[PDB]
Amino acid sequence: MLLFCPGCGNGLIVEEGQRCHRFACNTCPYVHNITRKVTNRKYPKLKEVDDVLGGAAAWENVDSTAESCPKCEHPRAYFMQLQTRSADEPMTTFYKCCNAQCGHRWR
Amino acid sequence: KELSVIRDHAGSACLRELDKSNSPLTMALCGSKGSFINISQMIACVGQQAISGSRVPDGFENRSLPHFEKHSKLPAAKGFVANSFYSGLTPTEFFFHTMAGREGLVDTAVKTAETG
Amino acid sequence: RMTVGKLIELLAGKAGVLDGRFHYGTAFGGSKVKDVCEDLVRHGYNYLGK
Amino acid sequence: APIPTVEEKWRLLPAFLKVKGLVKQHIDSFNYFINVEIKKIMKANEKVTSDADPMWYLKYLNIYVGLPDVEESFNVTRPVSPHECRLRDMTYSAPITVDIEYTRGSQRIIRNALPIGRMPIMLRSSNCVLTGKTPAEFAKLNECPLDPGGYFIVKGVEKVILIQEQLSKNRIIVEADRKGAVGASVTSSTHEKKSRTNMAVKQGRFYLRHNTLSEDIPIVIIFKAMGVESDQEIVQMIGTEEHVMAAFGPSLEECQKAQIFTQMQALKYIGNKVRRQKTKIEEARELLASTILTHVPVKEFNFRAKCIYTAVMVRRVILAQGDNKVDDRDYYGNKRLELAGQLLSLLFEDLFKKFNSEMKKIADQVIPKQRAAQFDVVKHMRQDQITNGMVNAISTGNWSLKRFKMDRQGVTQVLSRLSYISALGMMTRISSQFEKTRKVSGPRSLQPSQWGMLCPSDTPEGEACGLVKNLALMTHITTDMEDGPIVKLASNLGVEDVNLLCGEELSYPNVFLVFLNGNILGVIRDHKKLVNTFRLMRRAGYINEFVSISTNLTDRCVYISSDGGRLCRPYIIVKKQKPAVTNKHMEELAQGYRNFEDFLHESLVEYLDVNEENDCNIALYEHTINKDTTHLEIEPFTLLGVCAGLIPYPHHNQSPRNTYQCAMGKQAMGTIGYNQRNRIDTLMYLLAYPQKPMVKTKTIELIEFEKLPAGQNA
Amino acid sequence: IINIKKEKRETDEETKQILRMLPKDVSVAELLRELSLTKEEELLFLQLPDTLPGQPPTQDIAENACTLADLTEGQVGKLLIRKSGRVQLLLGKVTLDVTMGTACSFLQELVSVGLGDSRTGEMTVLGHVKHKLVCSPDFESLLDHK
Amino acid sequence: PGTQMTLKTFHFAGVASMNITLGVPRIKEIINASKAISTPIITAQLDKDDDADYARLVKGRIEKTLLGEISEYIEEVFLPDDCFILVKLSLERIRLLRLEVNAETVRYSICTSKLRVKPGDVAVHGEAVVCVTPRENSKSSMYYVLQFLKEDLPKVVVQGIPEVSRAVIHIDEQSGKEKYKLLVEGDNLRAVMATHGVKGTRTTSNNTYEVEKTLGIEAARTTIINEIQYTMVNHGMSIDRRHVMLLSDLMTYKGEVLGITRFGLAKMKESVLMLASFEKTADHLFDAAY
Amino acid sequence: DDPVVQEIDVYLAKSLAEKLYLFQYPVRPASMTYDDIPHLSAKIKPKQQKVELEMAIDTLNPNYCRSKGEQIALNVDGACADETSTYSSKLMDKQTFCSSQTTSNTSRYAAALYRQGELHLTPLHGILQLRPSFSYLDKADAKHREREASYEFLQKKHAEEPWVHLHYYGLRDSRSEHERQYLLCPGSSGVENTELVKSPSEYLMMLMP
DNA sequence: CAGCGGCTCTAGTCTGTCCAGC
DNA sequence: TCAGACTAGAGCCGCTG
RNA sequence: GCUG
Ligand SMILES: [Zn+2]
Ligand SMILES: [Zn+2]
Repeated sequence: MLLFCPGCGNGLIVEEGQRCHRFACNTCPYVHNITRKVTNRKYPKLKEVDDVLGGAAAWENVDSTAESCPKCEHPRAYFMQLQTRSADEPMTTFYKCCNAQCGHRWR
Repeated sequence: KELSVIRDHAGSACLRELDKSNSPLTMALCGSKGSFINISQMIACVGQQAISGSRVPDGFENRSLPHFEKHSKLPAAKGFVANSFYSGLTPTEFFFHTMAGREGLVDTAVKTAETG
Repeated sequence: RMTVGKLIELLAGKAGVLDGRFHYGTAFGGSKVKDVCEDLVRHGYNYLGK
Repeated sequence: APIPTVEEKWRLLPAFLKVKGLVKQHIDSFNYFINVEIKKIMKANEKVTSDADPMWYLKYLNIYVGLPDVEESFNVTRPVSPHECRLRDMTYSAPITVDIEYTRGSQRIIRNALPIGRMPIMLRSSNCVLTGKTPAEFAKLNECPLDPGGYFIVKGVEKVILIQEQLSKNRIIVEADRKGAVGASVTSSTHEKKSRTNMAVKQGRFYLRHNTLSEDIPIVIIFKAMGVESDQEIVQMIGTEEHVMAAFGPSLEECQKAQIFTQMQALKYIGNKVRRQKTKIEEARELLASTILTHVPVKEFNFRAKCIYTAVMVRRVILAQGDNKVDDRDYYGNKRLELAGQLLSLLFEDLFKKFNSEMKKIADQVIPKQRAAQFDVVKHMRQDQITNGMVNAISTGNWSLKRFKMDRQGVTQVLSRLSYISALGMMTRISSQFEKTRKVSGPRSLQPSQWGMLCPSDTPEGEACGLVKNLALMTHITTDMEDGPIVKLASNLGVEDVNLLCGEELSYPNVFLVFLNGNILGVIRDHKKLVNTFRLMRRAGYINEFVSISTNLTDRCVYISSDGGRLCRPYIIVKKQKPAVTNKHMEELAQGYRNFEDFLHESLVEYLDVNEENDCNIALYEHTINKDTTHLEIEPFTLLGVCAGLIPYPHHNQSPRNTYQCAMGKQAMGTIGYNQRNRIDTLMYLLAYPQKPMVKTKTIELIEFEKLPAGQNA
Repeated sequence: IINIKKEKRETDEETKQILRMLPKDVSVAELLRELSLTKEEELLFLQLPDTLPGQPPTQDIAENACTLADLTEGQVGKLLIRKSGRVQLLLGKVTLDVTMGTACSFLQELVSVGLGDSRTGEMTVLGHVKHKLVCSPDFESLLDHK
Repeated sequence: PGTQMTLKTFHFAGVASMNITLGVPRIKEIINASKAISTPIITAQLDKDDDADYARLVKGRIEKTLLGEISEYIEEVFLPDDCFILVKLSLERIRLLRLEVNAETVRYSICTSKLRVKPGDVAVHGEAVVCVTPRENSKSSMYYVLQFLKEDLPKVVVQGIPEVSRAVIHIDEQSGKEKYKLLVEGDNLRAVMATHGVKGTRTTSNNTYEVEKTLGIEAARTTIINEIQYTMVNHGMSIDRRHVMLLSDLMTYKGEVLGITRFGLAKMKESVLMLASFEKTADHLFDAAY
Repeated sequence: DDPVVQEIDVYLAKSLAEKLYLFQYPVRPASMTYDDIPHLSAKIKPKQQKVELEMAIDTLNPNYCRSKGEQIALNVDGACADETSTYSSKLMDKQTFCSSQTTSNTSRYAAALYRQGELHLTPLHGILQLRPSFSYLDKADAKHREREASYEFLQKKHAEEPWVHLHYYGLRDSRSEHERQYLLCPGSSGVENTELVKSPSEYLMMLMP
């Protein structure tokens, strides 16, 4: 912790004297004998998170279901739509289809 | 998910009542031009406007635009367009559609120099 | 391309030439489809221009 | 019950375009150059004195810009119109005339109208022959009433100075380095010097870097060199929280390893690091007083006001490591716009100083050599330095002013005449700063801060995408304010001088700083009373209406900005769920009883700014007004610009389609103007039987596109 | 070890790190403590506006600024404490608002310096200063009236 | 296909986390054959994959934990006779996270690469406490180096692999089975192949340089095939395997993974005029003269 | 909101208006006061106000490391010369305080001696910050450096003003309790002021010209 | 007790950034 | 503008004699 | 600068 000299207000440093450890100024004679226990606790943050991930419900919390893919026609699906390329005047879609775990991903 | 689920539900209903002979429906079925997203987007509901795969980032301090309250995480405050292109976009919604659209031009430009 | 505004411009213009009006197409406003549909049927054309 | 509507509120927009907007942004900068800034340049350079043979001196009293004139073969001169300049390939220019006081042995000889050069006069400015004419008298001049002006004619080509987008100088950026460290910088541009200074954390300890130091130096040595010698008073300024002290801790432990405990020792340390362009002590002490953080004033080598500023920087670096609130350059409050008059001001200051130094050189050659006759400098006033400096810079578009290290290129473009919209479109363009260096995809994106200031859709498709941008229909760019009454008011609203306190107050939660243009004015408690009272003093006309004030509660500052170049937009004031604007007020405006300026005075309309609409809550429509609303949007179609204003029903179209029409609509064949048959151009396209659009915007009626249309109904 | 020269922990209100073993006040509370709870006299230090609402009396001018150095001794005004903690300094026809300044916690000493002779004189410490008051014009009321 | 890849999003390797480069920057990373890439990911298969209690043990043997993350406080103590820095371990949090560390092990985490701290200077007075008696650095420093250690001693690594930033458990969704694979975001394949309880025969890596250094040129050759084909399939492109096969055989026929950069081409191609007609056109022509 | 409590009269005193200074010590907390410490000198320049003080620090108290005090005094002063010397004894006896000037004008600042039911204002001639000086360390280095071996004009202008020496009377001394009465002004309880007669609209136009 | 040597680390520097039209 | 994988240096400590 |  920062502690400052009552005289000149520079920063104190800890050093050792002939009877005690002392807080001492570098620029004036002031010293302070450490007579008793003094402490300073930082209290850092623990890495609490355990975090399992990748569950199927965490995958299918998106709108689409019971639609039709051009590959395997299954109802349990995971869709996507894009437009951010205006060279493509047509729309852009991508689909995931996982009822039979077939796993297509096309345009 | 709730918003995207609402969009999916509003799209199915429109297709169910669209009569055969609706020209837009034909071009989607035969695959010559368009898709069921495009039909649902101009009749029923334009989607969540997404920039780099996420809802609209805060371009002011803790809010997207000054028209919404700070820290608000509501649908319309972050780019959900509840209007279709038939009903016409609101000042606020139009700006969101344009922004997601502009990521289109930005990506195409970047790819060309590198891919060459 | 979803240029629904071209489809409305054709309809608003048609209802306009038939009665000597300029229909407005201002952003976030403009003349509505429900108004121009009734102008076409008054002049004997189909309300959706077909 | 529904909230009632005032349906005539749209009329505020035609009343606004009579005075601001419609290419006035360009005209109201050039007018400010030739009517005031040309006098400040002369005032800062009013005396010249030859080093050899003193007590002989030339003095400048006043400067005039005059009216356009052509100089002909037998020295006959006659006034000229803009169209005669287009045909004969000459430059549309007015003579700079100056009056001088100088010595011919008799120590006061005067000249009242010495021509020292010629100034290109921008069309429809205060000295152009077109201004204030009626449409029947434009016909005598072969000019079109709808032609916007805002451009020059130099050697018969029409050249536009484009609006340049810039970063705001004198502002603390806090940003990440390439290596993922966090640092800070402040580009400290003053009229006498521009310089950058950086705050780096390269080993967990704070170093200051500058180009006049051969190596970057520990910040505690700079504090000690500025005369805050005690380590305690340094840490009081930086901050007194335990984690802020723990972060600054390893930097005290560096200075205590060196023998730097005294101001003289610290100045000696800096002296042995200075790159050489008294030695150690004064090349350091002068450097801190004049070049490091040069925008912060030190009056008589008192460094207290600079210590508080460099403490603010270090604290923001510390609190940006614990959470990565790095700032974004893309927010438009930070961006600034430099117009025609502010570029020409720099060019003329360079040319006038080269003129005085060339004339000083002439005096130094002839006075201690040639003749007993006390020569008059009038015989050496060669005009060509001013005229050819102006005309070459405007024609070529390169502005290499070595005085301010500026080497911009591509500043001017030829005004496009493919159509009426192509000309008016070009007058609203905003070139960016990066200028296509590489595919960044960061400033090319549409930032939400562009709301109502810059057009969403009108951007090129191609490599320029997102870097060329256009103004919206209802935007205004501020000029530079007098800056005087803002200080005299603020010092009465309970602000306290920062010299009267130690560091520690800056770390209290109830103490906010006040900044004016990056110079701290002091500290205040109860910032809400300050901000509210300052806005009231603005609304009642005691403070100029373009002065914006806003709060940042995350970093505890109140900012007051009075500099020119920031986008303003008008809004209606709303108090207690009721809009100030009323149907009766709109009816009076239609009758002409009241004007847009009257609305500003009666506190019915005020100009918000991109840093200030960060605080405000703005209703789009009257039915959206809630309990905490401060402003109401005048007309929301003015979010779109000029070219996008041709599109019927743009809100029913997918957004890339609108962008393409904004490109195609500049290229459509049509009608340039009424003078189009008396006009000789490199290439002109006309449609034989044009028709006006059967479906049209209100924007088409404001810009008068249906007077000279470009298309046919099919 | 000397108990009155302990090392300075950095927050000056929190100087004691080693031992033998705050909220914010408002101007209504400050004046109430020094009237009822404790009759002891205390030195405030207040900052007035740059111009007071007066004319320099016979001072040979131009509508120049008016300061406390120009006025004459006597009653200068009245200080009102209202309900709800509002405090006003009525200093003429106009009322100025009074609010608490930054809470200083370093030592401040109010001292006289008198050069009673050409080269020598007396320096006298009159007391410590603890609280700062800020006086400001009430721009809303001054303007609303006219 | 690189011109068709719109730099799409909505890709997270199936784990609602662990973002990956894909599209043109991923193809660019493969063909450059750079020794380090963004987000290198090691997929570790667990042998006793039955239940989560076994996964969290071996996750804790690879994922880095710092000393500060397991200590409930660190304190400086100044006494009249000596001064030291003390660290008390939170043995409750050790007992939950299933780590194999105690006070006697933390003495072995310290003494390596930490200002030449002596073994004698570190004491283990109880099963929960450690004390580090500071010594003069005797090189550009003052004995007051306690203020260095007070910010440095928490960041020492007590357990795990230093190159691993994080690890995550992933669960399958097939009806037939449920087993947990471990995804490692880090760049030491050899260490993850050698921790007790990872099935080392079936772990893989994105990074061709790691696979080459650990498993040889023929495993690196297959990784170029697998990774290009993975990137193409995600963007819905399809290429016959014989094209990506030839590309990988071209990059590995000289025994080292050579990039398609100018540096790799200078090791593959002998011709001066071929080399001078791509990049560095001056230097190749003066070298051929010399 | 009626003025239900403490209608307080406010008076103005001029008897100290050219004498009264605010000294403040940015690094010394409000509880540690120099009231006990014996002061050895006070120096002032009355124009370009720059006060300097010297305070004595004792040596028989335990907080003084005499071994280090002998060393620092030997660095500053040559071992036995004592014709000119910062410290008379072989130890560091004194701390010197050097002022910085806060503001050029002080016209708007007033000290306010509160008494029950009344407030007494008095103008300030100056506001100075007093800091502990580290010049003695620089002198010690200069002695070592010699053994081992515009700011110029502006400082010479400040050297023209001759030092004024002052006798220091601390807060305990009866002269402090005496002169503290000159912050009051003799006057009647109720007086209507001849000045300050301006109206709100004249006052607004005066502060906002 | 001293000296190679490789490691290891700064950091320094030169080297690219689509095709084409007007 | 943004890496980027080369090329020397400065060391470093510790066996290597 | 724009088109491709
Ligand atoms: Zn000290
Ligand atoms: Zn499928």
